[PDB]
Amino acid sequence: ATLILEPCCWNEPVRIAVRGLAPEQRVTLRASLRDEKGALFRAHARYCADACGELDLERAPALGGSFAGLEPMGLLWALEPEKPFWRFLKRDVQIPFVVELEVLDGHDPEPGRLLCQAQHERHFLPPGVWRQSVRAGRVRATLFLPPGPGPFPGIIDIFGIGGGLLEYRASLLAGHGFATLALAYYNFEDLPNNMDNISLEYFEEAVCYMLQHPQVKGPGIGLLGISLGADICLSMASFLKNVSATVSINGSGISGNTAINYKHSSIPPLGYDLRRIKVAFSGLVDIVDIRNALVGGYKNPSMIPIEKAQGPILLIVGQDDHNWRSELYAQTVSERLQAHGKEKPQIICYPGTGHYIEPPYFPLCPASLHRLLNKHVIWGGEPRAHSKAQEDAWKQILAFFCKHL
Ligand SMILES: [Cl-]
Ligand SMILES: [Cl-]
Ligand code: NI
Repeated sequence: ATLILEPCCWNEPVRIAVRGLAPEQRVTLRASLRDEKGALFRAHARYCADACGELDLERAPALGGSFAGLEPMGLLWALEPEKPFWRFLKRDVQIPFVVELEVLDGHDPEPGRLLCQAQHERHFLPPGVWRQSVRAGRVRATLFLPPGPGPFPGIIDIFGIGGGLLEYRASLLAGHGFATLALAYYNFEDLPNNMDNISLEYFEEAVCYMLQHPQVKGPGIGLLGISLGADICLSMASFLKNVSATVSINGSGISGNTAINYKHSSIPPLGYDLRRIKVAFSGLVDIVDIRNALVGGYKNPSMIPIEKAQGPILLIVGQDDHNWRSELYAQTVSERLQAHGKEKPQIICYPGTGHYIEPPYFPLCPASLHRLLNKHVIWGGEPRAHSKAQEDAWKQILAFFCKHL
């Protein structure tokens, strides 16, 4: 009676299989993991073995559980924390998560007898990818190099509000042949402890660090940002030299809460108003409307002058984003480019998808503490639809950077 995992990194699909069951036996499968602070994540699903007493998750549908239907990776993407408002993250990329898998007898709520167990390590630092902390000038970052002679096409990776240095996107990208820089800009070592001003000179220095590194191919670098990071990536593309291609995931394309400055140019903030928060029946807060109206549309003074960018731009949007109206913004950015005689950016819009489009099989966190506001907010997204968005967006990003870098 045995559990098989064929043929490995968190974002890679795997085939889960069970041999040695009774013919057409009713079983529950359960998956579990403790994250880096000891918080528990779990998921389960009910199945029936076939006539040979075999179960194959790529062919047999879940009849119920944390999800239902033909979902081979569901036991991983549907994982939910015990503790509410707790988000699935990876802070130490060099240590894997261990997933405990278990096959239990029956479909009963009170779990049946243990038929088998298996522990599989899921990785965030792919095979032979080398990691190095970067302290160069004021730049605080981490560099990931693929294995091989090199040099490699280079990408800089920028998160939104939250601060610190999260590496997990850059480490996984490094597994596809890109040198990648995870870049911190506040709330990390000696960097400022806040976000009162975005000064682009800091990010220019990170570009310069990358383009001068012996293992970074060039002539330009790729930029990948989410949220405020996406906006910073669009600003960098608009103002700096040697940016070859830019991907924005749920960016806004405007200076929002804080001015964007570079040398003798400043983009004024549009501002927000907290009276525009909406409290759901549940008590959750929805901030999607707090920002001031983008009057004039693409002519609005708060617009990042993205017509200045020399390279191509890809905009990725969660249609169910509750942090802000990423879909509306992406169109306006498109309208801005077209009006100054540039090519339409590529826009990919994902239905049922929220603000936080993570790498593949990262479980959705529907709501958590918003750090500025000190209240629990919804982020948007439905688990199944969000999960397919995260799988597809990864491939779109790889294809885009492959082509342009
Ligand atoms: Cl489902
Ligand atoms: Cl922000
Ligand atoms: Ni409600």
